[PDB]
Amino acid sequence: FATMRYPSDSDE
Repeated sequence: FATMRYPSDSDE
């Protein structure tokens, strides 16, 4: 399943 991390899982 895709993460809902901060800012995004693989942006910064």
